[PDB]
Amino acid sequence: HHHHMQIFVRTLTGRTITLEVESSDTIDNVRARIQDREGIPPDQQRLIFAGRQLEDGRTLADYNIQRESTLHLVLRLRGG
Amino acid sequence: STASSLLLRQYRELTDPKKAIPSFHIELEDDSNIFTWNIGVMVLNEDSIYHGGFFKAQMRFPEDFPFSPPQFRFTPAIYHPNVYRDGRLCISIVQTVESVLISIVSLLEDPNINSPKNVDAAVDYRKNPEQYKQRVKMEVERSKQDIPKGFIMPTS
Amino acid sequence: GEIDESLYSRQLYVLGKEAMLKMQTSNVLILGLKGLGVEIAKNVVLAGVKSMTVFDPEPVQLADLSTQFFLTEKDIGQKRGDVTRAKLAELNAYVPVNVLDSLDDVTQLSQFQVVVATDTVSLEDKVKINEFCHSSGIRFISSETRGLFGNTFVDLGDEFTVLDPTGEEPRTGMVSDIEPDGTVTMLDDNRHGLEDGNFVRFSEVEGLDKLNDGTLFKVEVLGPFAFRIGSVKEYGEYKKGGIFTEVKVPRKISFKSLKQQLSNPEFVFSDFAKFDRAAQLHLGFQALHQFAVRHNGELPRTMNDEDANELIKLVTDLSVQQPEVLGEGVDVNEDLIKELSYQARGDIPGVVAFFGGLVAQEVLKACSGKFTPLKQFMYFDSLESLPDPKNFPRNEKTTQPVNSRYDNQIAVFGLDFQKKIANSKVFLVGSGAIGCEMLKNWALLGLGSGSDGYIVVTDNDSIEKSNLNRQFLFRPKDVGKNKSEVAAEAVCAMNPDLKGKINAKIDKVGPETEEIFNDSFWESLDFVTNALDNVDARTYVDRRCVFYRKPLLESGTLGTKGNTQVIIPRLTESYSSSRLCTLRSFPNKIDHTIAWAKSLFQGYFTDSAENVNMYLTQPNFVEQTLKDVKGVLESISDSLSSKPHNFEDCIKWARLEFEKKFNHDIKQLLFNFPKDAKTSNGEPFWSGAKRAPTPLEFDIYNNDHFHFVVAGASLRAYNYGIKSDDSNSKPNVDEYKSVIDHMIIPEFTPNEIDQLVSSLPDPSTLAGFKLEPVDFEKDDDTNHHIEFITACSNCRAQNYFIETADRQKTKFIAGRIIPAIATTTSLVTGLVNLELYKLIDNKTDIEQYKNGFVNLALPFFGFSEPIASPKGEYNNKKYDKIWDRFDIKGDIKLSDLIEHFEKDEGLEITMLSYGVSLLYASFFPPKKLKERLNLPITQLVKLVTKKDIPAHVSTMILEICADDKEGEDVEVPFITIHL
Ligand SMILES: Nc1ncnc2c1ncn2[C@@H]1O[C@H](COP(=O)(O)O)[C@@H](O)[C@H]1O
Repeated sequence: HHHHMQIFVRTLTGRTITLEVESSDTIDNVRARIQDREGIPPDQQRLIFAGRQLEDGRTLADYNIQRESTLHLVLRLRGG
Repeated sequence: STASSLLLRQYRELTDPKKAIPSFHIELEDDSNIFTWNIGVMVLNEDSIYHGGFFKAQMRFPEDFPFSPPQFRFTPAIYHPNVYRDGRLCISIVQTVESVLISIVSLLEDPNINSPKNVDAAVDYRKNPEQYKQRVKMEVERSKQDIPKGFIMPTS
Repeated sequence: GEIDESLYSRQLYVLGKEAMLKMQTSNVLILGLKGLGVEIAKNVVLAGVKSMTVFDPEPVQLADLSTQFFLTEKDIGQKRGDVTRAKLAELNAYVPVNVLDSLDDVTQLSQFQVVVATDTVSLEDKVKINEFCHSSGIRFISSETRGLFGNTFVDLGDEFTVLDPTGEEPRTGMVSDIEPDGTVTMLDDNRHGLEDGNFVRFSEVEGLDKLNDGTLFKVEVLGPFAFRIGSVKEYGEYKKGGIFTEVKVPRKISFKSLKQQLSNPEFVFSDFAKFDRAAQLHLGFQALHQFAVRHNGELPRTMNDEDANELIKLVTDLSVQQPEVLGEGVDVNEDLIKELSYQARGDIPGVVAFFGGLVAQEVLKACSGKFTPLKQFMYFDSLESLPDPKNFPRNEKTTQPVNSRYDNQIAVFGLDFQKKIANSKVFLVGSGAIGCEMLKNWALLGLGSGSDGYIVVTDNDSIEKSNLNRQFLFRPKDVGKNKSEVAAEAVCAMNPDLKGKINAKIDKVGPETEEIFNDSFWESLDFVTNALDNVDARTYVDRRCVFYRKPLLESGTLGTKGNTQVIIPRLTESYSSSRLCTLRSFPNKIDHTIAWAKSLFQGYFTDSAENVNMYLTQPNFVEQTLKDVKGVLESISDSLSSKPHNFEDCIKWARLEFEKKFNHDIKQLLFNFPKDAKTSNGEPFWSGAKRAPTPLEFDIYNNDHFHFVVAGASLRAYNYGIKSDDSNSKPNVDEYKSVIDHMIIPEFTPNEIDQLVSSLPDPSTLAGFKLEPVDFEKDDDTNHHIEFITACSNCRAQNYFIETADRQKTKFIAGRIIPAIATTTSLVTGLVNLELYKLIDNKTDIEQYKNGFVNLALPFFGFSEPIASPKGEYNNKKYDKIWDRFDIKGDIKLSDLIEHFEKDEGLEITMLSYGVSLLYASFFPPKKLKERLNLPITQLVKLVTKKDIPAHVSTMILEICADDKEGEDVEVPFITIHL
């Protein structure tokens, strides 16, 4: 319930960025935070955690993302 | 070569039991070819329809890695809107194996129905959902024959 | 109006059909046949002009043999033009080469279209001739080379229109939004590629109805993903769709006479690092002619200071006459003019080959008008090629002539430096177009002619009659012989000094021939020069040069574009450290339908036969295939079910596949996703990169539908060994029509594996039955290979509303043919030899070397400093990521190898591989560890690969991953196991 926590995010080129966030932050809020730090347009990349595509409407606590977790960045359109 | 050297560093990072992702069981073909990987795809998500499955696949890296995208093929082929009848799946283009494999399990639960390859599975995903779930559940159970002996898989 | 597309195949893809037809109606006159003259004449004759005429009544001197490859010691005394015309006509039987005897009356220039004046024409005569050409509409082009310097002049008359500026394909792309202010927004993650000043037409714009009529709009680039065309409020409002195509508008450019340009020149810079030296050399080359007038046609003496100081005065006197050249407040740069006077008598092959190809391309633009011509002037120098005076000093004694053919080369570098060039041991990989130009320049340099040097050239290919256009060392008499062997004897006739010094081999460079090119071969060489055409071989030679720490001179051309790369050990990076799928399903360009048709051509006539040939010859194939299975079993079932008997059955199979691939599968796709289908978000399914297809109704009178059946039937008949009375050169429509009009075509209706494995007949049923798989050949025009891919691709193009392509355009995309013109090949080869001068001095200053990039279409010349090899570190120990490696002596054991790395290097070896074979891994189970930890490196490879290391192998390259003293992975060099 609103506990501070830092999480890691892996990019496509196996590079890890460290972010300081809270469980009361939406994925869209976090996705916009990775946008300004890496340079990727918002439409090109999404976020996957333990094989779960994070929707922009939910928050970090909605996906049971505790402290020192690792997010993953994947293209939005990648199907054959 | 800069291709075999790059493949080694990514093969050790995905098979070291300290950094290994529990969602994929990676082993080399004949334990000697670095450019041919036998990967076992597992969906650990409990709410997913593909839960409990072990879908065997094969990755073949070309000689011009990473300047050419590698091929990914399900053996055997699975029912998915983004998988050809040949079992193969298009890999797009600086990219790592970890990003590609994670991109694959993400497509398994959220298929890109707008750009379909199996038109049968695509029309079944949206128009006949009950039939698509039945084809996947039957596909997951037939996958249990492709388990080795002694392997345990947690949720973690 | 016919063009030999068998001889000019690679050249037609550069110049086009229309431009080559104008070239075949233009008579070219070249004045002066020194090294620069014969280099221009060779490339122009090879390019195929209507007629070639040369004029040079001067007697052949031994010093002229410095750059002219068509002169021998036996020709000394006779006229340069007469002895060269014979050897020039041999290059192209379609181009007659004549000799103009006396140019006393200038009215003889009226029968020519392009006049070329080389260095043998005085500046006073160049102006007299240009005044007659400019006032008569004749194109005038001049050029001269002074040592390591040179320039060129272009005057194409007072009226010249550039219809095509670049010769490239017009850039096109899809539009996602057109704002009312004109901001044309592209689709997601697509770059328009346009630049300011471009012009574009529009298509498929739903709402701006008057925007699609073909009116052109000026492009104002806002960013890499958008451009602006002005307010489009008059045309309506944007809804969806849109495809823009760049259109090249004509540009009528006006030229000034040579007299006008000497006073107010317009420069085109060959190197922006030396863009100030342009106006300096403009007065220097003029002063060289004033010096010749004041000295009875004499040039400034070699390394002479009295003449060099007089030239500086003439340049200063000219600066007062022409104050616009240098401009106000800029000094004369006496040091530059002094170097120009020192080399005024030099004849450098690298500079001649450079300007020879450059001016020749300007002659081609003069006859065809295909590219953008040179804007009135360009100057170029390669002063960085001069060796260090501390090792090879230059003065009036070292650079004096020695009564040899290299006198004009010694005049620049000195006698001691030319001896080292002759004592160099070089390796030329490939004897193609670049290799032929490479051996010619090395023959003029005398490279390898010394008692300590040699030349090794290897090429496993033979000479063909079609290659005689792009390979000028070969003649019709040599077709069928080996490329490297004939090119060896070709240069020995130009310079007999190389006789017995060229080792011509016919062996392919690769891992297959590591016994022939062993350690003793590579280590004895000084440097290696690449003359290859494919990337697979280039990377191997590059990885070999990195292993043995030898310099590599890399080059390559693509049409009018070309580049050079210098690779220095321990200093710069190598050539390896530099530089769809969905599109087949939803095509929007002709490239995607060809890739779809090319893959269909493989599964029809190549993969189906290999599966049947293996199902019949391997008994366990059914059980072996279980390790794609349904597609393979279906391929063998369809290949043995509809087995054709005569050629009439093959026509039926091709017509049925036409209905399946282009009518039924399209209706089945349109059944699941109609033209009005919508996605989850409510967006139209068929939008943007996706085009709603339409089913094809077969029409035998449609050229693409007809040839899909002819080629499809002829190729299937080749698989099943069926022959026909039809002519393989001309199919008859009425015969194919009576066969199809009597067929019953099934209508369309919308739609485990152990059953399939039981439907296959036994191999014993078909005893001796063999299918002949089709081996794809792009260069044969009678095997129906290109006929199928062209017809099949255009049919799918008709489905998705893509514009069809002809055979020549499809052969280009399918075969991945690299265009090659003779002008860029000679120019690029010259730049390689100018860097070769820097390899002889063993220069280590990275700024002295220069990587070149040329685009003769603009024309653009740019040079960049080579990139230094990236450095890394482990345990605070810096190393070179490209060149550094670990040297281990003896066939060490795996256990002692890890011990040597934890003690001497502090690295815990976690993995170890040998080529493409993984040998050791720290995460192996204790069973795999103890088994391999006690084996040496040679026995470790035998255990893993089941193959023995041959006795001719003396070294082994091992890739390793290791952790530092903190337990984290760190990049480390590779290992060389010295057996
Ligand atoms: N691996 C190789 N070994 C020997 N020669 C080669 C190799 N690859 C290409 N070549 C030669 O390189 C030449 C290609 O140059 P070009 O004719 O200009 O395309 C031909 O003579 C080929 O036979």
